[PDB]
This record gives sequence, C-alpha cells and structure tokens, in this order.
Amino acid sequence: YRDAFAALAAPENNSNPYEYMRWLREHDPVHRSASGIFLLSRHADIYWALKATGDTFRGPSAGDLARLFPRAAISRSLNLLASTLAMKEPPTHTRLRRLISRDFTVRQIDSLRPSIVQVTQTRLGNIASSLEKGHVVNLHEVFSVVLPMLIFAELFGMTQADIFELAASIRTILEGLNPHASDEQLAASDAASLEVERYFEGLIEKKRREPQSDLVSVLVSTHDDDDDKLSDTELISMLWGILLGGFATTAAMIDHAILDMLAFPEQRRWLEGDAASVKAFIEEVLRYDAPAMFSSIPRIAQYDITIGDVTIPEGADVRVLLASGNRDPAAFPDPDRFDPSRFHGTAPGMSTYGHVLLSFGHGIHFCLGAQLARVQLAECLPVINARFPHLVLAGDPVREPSAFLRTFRSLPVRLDTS
Ligand code: HEM
Ligand SMILES: C=C1C[C@@]23CC[C@H]4[C@@](C)(CCC[C@@]4(C)C(=O)O)[C@@H]2CC[C@@H]1C3
Repeated sequence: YRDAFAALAAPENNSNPYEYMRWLREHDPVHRSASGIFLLSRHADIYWALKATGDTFRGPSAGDLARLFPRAAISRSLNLLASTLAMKEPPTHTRLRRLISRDFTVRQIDSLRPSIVQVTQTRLGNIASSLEKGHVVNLHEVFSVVLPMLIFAELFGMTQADIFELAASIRTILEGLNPHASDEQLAASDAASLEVERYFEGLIEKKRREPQSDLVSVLVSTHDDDDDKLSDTELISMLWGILLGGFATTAAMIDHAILDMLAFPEQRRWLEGDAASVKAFIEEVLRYDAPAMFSSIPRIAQYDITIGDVTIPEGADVRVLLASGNRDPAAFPDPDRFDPSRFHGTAPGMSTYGHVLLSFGHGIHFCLGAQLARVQLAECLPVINARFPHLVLAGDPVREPSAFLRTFRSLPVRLDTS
C-alpha cells in the first residue's frame, strides 16, 4: 500500500489487521509514512515513546500545528483537538487533568456501580426475552453501546436523550481524527463538531442555570468563576474531547469481550470466579484487541532520534501502534494465545513477566477512564456469561470501517437450542 496507515484502513485487513501488524513490526518497525508521520509497532519503542512524553516528545506547538497540520486553521475538529489536555504537558496538562480527575477515581467509580448493575440487569432482561423467542439480537446496538453511553451520561451531566442524540455525530468525528482521513471524512467531522459545539453551548447554560453533581457542572463553574483556570477554548475542547472518549472505546471492548467468550469457550470459566479472576479475563481482552490500534494524538520529536538504522528528525509526528505492541512476542510470548493468566493477580495492566498492555497508553496521558471501563466490563461480563451459556453468533459480526478504531456495527447473536 501507500503506507502503513493506508494498509490498516484497507478492507483486506479490516477483519484481522494483526497479520499486517506482525508484518510491519518485522519489516519496518520504525515506519515512515508517505506524509512523514512515523509509526512505532514494537512494544519497547511504543512504551519508550509514551513514557518519554514530556520532554523527548510533546504535543504540537502553534508552529508545529501550522507546519504539520496546515488545515487545522479551517478544521473545527482539529482546532478542538489542539486544546485538549492530551496535546499538552505540565504545567498545563497538570492543571487540566486536576479539574477532571476526581470524577474518575476508584471511589467515584464505585458510586456508579448501582447504576451499572441496574442498566445491566434491565437491558439483559429485555435481551433474554427476545433471545428466548428465538430472535436474532444485535448485541452491539442494544447493550454494548447502551451501557457505557448511559453510565457516561450520568457521570458527565448529559440526559439519556442527549447521548443517543449524538452517538452518530460522535462516531463520525472520531473517524476524522487520523492521518488517513479523507477530505470527505474530515469535512463531516468538522460539521458534526459544530453540532456538538452547538449542543454544549446549550448544555453549558443549563448547568450554569442549575448546577448538579456532574462533571460538566464543575467545569462550567470552574470556567465561569475564572477562565484562567479553564479558558473558553479549553472548556469546549474538554467537553468535546471527553464526550469522544466517553463510551465508543468501552463499547468496543464489551463487543470484543463477548466475541472472546464465544471464540475461547475454555477460557469463559474465568468469568465465573472471584473478582481477581474476572479482572484477569478483562485485562486479556484489553491486550488482545486494543480498540484504538494507534492514538490520534500526535507526539512531536523534540530531538533527532536514532533507533537502529532509522532517524526520526526533530519536529516529526510520531504515532504508536498500541495494538501491535500488545501482540509483540518480545513483550507477550505466544501473543496470539488468549490466556487470562497473563494478568492474574498482578497489578492492573501488568503481565506476570512485568510487561504492560498498551491499550490505555502510558505515562502522563494514561487513560483517565481506565477504571470506569474496567468496572463496567467487570460488572456486566459475568452476568452475560452466566445467563447465556448457549449464546452463538447468528451471522458474521459487521465491523465499522475505520483507519484506526476497532468498533462494530453489529454483533448478531441467538440461542443455540441443541
Ligand atoms: C476501553 C476503553 C478505553 C480505551 C481503550 C481508551 C484508550 C485511551 C488511550 C490509548 C489513551 C492515550 C492516548 C495517547 O496517549 O495518545 C487515553 C487517554 C485518555 N482517555 Fe481513555 N480510553 C478508554 C476509555 C475512556 C473513557 C471511558 C474515558 C472517559 C472520560 C476516557 C478518557 C480519556 C482521557 C481524558 C484521556 C487523556 C488523558 C490525559 O491526556 O491525561 N477514556 N485513552
Ligand atoms: C479529551 C480527550 C479524550 C481522548 C482519549 C483518547 C481517544 C481520543 C483521542 C479519541 C480517539 C480515540 C482515542 C483512544 C485515541 O487516543 O486515539 C479522545 C479525544 C481527545 C482527548 C483524548
């Protein structure tokens, strides 16, 4: 193909991109795309680049943005991205993360468990009704996206109406946030972000009118109290960005977890065990299918960086192929074997041999929602396993095409009565 970004976006590799990634890792581990964007596919390089973000790598400066992203000036989505905390280093990053971190702590995620349980039981009850009638159910549409959408809305300060009203817009924006995005895709993303901006403009007034115990209300109060703690552009970027991160990747992990259950029935037993056993299954789900193969966030080299025979020049945009690092045999031996024991009894995300899964990133931009995602999976997956021992696929799952995300359009299932 033209470059690795073209290969990953190609239909031929949409079903199982990991053979291409194995090819890339083995033949061009420090890949230089046609546009000059680099892509690291080895776990060791990826881990280094993530951990070294702060000095060796930084988010784009104003100069970098104009140089590397000449459209950013006429792209609503790129300009919104430029002011998210994922593009920043301390002290700016510290200030912005400090404003949102409380809502995502272990303690605050615990407070969401009653809602997670109630949504899980409510939706699975309706789903069990249809399945028992012999119906085919699109589990992605009626559960996988529904649970994280509703839980995120409660945390964030959105009504259930708003989040369903924007799911379509959110997914079109997401697809525009990658180098290979077509002019058509980026235009639609820009239009959808103005819509999202329109919604938040209204939501902002509502939460200024009636503050409540949600994230949007605290950001607005922090901004309204003092926009040098959170500027106008930082506020809208934060609202936009957290919405983009708030459920799509979590739903993808629920989808992939269900497929793992069906594909590896001998490993479903892990979901019947104690908390540590359930968590271990979910960590292996996260290693096996990172929902973002690489991250939309650019990392700009602050030095000329020589890696083996390849030199990344100062100022170059470097991306990290998280999904390839997760299946890099140097970090995870026999990497295509699905085995929850890799993460059983260890620190979250850490293998028994001391190698981290990369699906949540690492370093200063380590995923803020990691506990939120893990806990939703930990609550719902054992209930799904116990309720449908005879779940089977009813046709092939339909993936949503994308250059970098691993989401689904459908996960059709039925009950096997035999
Ligand atoms: C399975 C689910 C999820 C996955 C796989 C995932 C993935 C990631 C990745 C790879 C990064 C690092 C990006 C980079 O360093 O270039 C990240 C950061 C982040 N994620 Fe998650 N995410 C998930 C769920 C969530 C949720 C539910 C939220 C809710 C708000 C969220 C919010 C964020 C934020 C705000 C950051 C930026 C943190 C910072 O820059 O300090 N994510 N995520
Ligand atoms: C506030 C924010 C939430 C954030 C988390 C990470 C997430 C994005 C970048 C959207 C695309 C997928 C993913 C996983 C990525 O890193 O590619 C999202 C939007 C902007 C920033 C970073």
